[PDB]
Amino acid sequence: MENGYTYEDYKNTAEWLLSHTKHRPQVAIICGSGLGGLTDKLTQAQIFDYSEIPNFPRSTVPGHAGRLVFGFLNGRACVMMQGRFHMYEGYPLWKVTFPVRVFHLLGVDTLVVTNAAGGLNPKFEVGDIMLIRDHINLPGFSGQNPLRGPNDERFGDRYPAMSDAYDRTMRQRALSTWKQMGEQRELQEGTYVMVAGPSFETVAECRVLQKLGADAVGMSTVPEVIVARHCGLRVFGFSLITNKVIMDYESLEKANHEEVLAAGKQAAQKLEQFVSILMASIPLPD
Amino acid sequence: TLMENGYTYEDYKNTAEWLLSHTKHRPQVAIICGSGLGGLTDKLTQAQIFDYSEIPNFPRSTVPGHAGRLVFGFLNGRACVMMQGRFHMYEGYPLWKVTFPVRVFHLLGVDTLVVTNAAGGLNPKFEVGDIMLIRDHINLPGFSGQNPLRGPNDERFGDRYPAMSDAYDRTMRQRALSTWKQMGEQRELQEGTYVMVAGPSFETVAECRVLQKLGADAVGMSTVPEVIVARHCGLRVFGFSLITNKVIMDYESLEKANHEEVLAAGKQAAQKLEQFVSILMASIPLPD
Amino acid sequence: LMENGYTYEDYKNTAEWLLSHTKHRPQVAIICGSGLGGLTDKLTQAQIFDYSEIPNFPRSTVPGHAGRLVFGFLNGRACVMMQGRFHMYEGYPLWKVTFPVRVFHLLGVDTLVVTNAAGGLNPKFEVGDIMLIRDHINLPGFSGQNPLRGPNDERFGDRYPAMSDAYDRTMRQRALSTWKQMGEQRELQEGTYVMVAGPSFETVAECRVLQKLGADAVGMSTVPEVIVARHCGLRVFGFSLITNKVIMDYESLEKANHEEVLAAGKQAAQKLEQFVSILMASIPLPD
Ligand SMILES: Nc1nc2c(CN3C[C@H](CO)[C@@H](O)C3)c[nH]c2c(=O)[nH]1
Ligand SMILES: Nc1nc2c(CN3C[C@H](CO)[C@@H](O)C3)c[nH]c2c(=O)[nH]1
Ligand SMILES: Nc1nc2c(CN3C[C@H](CO)[C@@H](O)C3)c[nH]c2c(=O)[nH]1
Repeated sequence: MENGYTYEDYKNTAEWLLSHTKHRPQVAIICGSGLGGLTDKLTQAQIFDYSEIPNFPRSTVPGHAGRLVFGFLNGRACVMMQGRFHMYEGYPLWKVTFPVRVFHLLGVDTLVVTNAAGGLNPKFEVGDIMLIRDHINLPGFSGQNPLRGPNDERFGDRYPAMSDAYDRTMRQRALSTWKQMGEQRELQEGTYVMVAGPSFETVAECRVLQKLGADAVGMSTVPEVIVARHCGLRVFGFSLITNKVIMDYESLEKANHEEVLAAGKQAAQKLEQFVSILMASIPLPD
Repeated sequence: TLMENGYTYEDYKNTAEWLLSHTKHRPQVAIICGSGLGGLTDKLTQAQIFDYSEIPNFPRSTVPGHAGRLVFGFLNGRACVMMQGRFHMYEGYPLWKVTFPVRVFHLLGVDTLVVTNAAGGLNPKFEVGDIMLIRDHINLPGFSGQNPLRGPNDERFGDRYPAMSDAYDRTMRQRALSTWKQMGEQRELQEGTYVMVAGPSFETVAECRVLQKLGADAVGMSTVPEVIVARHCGLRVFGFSLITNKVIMDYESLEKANHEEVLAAGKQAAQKLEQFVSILMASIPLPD
Repeated sequence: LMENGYTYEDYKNTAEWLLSHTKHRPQVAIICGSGLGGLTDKLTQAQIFDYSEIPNFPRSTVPGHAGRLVFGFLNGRACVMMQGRFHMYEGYPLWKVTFPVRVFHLLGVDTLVVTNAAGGLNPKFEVGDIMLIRDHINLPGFSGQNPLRGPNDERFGDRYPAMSDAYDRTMRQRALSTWKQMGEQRELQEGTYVMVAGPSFETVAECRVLQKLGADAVGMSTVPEVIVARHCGLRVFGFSLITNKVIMDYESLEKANHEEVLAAGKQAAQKLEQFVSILMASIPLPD
């Protein structure tokens, strides 16, 4: 049917946050599974648990803390979600994407979406960072789009375009800068496909997603990106390739959450250095 | 707990009987007008207008580019009823509301449903302003559960497991093609597969390429549910798309799909749509 | 919050009710597909429960599906058989569709055998073929329709279960090698089952999509049960009866239809019973 939040609910939450912190973020960063350590490098950090914040969705997941952290990252005013919400948990997409519109109302102009993802492109290795050039929204094709229902004109248009969702200039700048990281592995770029989960893919399903032209797969991110673009936010995205999706019947290996968290923790230092360089490539407001 | 149709058989019947007792018109053909195609009701003679708000059990709309009215009349001498303004899944309607009027038309005594829409071109040979005959569809929402027949089957309308391989009437499409060839028009009448996606946001480049790889020639957010319900209750079905824009299929382009361009393409093709709908009426069999 | 309406206690109450109303203690659960209800005929010492008798069990009406649970022995192996499954197209949410699978787990079943009728997408399949399910494509699952959606119950399984090993490798190898004993002209087929919601049959363009995706057979069931089975640690074996060849060209005047599907089931019933008999012998014992 429809979004349960009114415009006033988003506004009340934003105003509450603005009156309880001196921080005025330009960039919002959503931290994915095992990527919560990205909040460690924030200076002058102020923490809000989701339970404190009016209208915020309330449950957990292990690997995802449940807190909003305001601070400076490489001198840039940021707000960071440590713990995102997923459709597989039972949330409708208008709950999943609620914070994105809150960030818009806080005065954020840029959303950085991060996630763990399974590698579908065979040239990707575990520990690679893949810039999200584009996505395939499989749930969206069937009806599961966060904009379903009446459009709120105060956020955006009825029929927003998504062909330019992942900012071209930021990706070019992130690629050219990656020279400064001094890494053996080059920065990957490709298409993220969203599937609902929560179960991992079969071999046949992996091959479907490969045939469709997806380079990495996950269960998040796309709804947030749609809502961000709907309200005019610049969007940058990247995936940590935490595992190679099983694509043959001979293998005895199986995708599993423990391996996903481990890959996150092993890459944590490299992710923090990359997000630092990323802040320098973000245009200022106005 | 059980996901089912909220309308009873009696609700459809009450709406049909209400319409039949408030107009002298007895339509054979129902025509659903797509986005920017509402001007197709202008050529109706002896027109009688009902706003959807007047009609019992009818859904109440909310889209700009879609008026919200049922128009009875004669189109090229043929008794028609026309929907100016359809309902979409992206608006929040369940598919049993979206397709409600199709069963009403069946109960009015309509034997043919003409479905029209605006669509994005996926086939690179299509140009803006082309008319594509719908030979077939790909029902992506249907694969996942979003089918208008979900829930208990009403035997009074049709079977539990209706076939869709013959949904778009073969004879009407052949007649439309042969009649077009006789006109000696330079630009050909196109024919292809329509893929339904829910929307309401437009496709990414990667998504466009998915739909191309799947063998779709045009994409939109409607039509397929109506066609399924029509075929379920035995209606003959004819479909066509106005190609209102070419879907963005590369990352170099600065162009973006947008509603304003879609409406504009509709208005620009008005003359060509009227000539096409004229030939179309001639290709529809009379009742027994 | 979109969640399972059953608590752990509901599953447990249903299992305990069944355990206290039959002396049978099944090791293997078998779900009978459309026109495959005759698989319950070879059960010895049979005890029948109608679904209406059983607490918390879903209730309602499809033709070709009886609506009963049958406990008994099949080739000397303790079985429980569903004659009549539930489908998403009927209006049931997937947590109702898959409810019996968790009940079987709590009865002490360690193996689920899933059977179905399916449309042939692979052109080498003929009507009457048995296709071993090596793998599946869960199209509804991609979009959100997964029976595990909502809070995970740790007492059944993990939050993020793997499905790449869903169809037991050893049982498929044993079923293939044994099929020699059946003495059939047609070899045992093996392939990928794609689930679509239905209830309407595929268009030609849709058939070609499913072929391009690498599916060998198509149906409207089975996959949700398999996911819930694997979530709670059950060994899973699956097969499809190819009841019709899906229409893949516009020249054909033939149309898929339920009557032809039921007829194909009844014609293959004897062969299915002999195959399920050999299948029970290839299932490992408990502990
Ligand atoms: N679908 C999918 N998602 C993921 C993810 C991303 N998320 C990580 C977490 C499971 O560990 C879920 O929220 C999905 C990592 N690897 C994979 C994979 O192989 N497949
Ligand atoms: N999905 C999709 N639909 C359309 C349509 C059809 N409708 C037109 C209207 C948005 O302008 C929606 O109801 C969809 C035209 N062009 C396109 C396109 O490029 N994509
Ligand atoms: N989708 C699909 N399903 C089936 C089935 C399996 N079920 C059989 C029954 C309709 O006859 C539905 O429950 C689906 C047999 N043939 C086909 C087919 O061609 N297509």
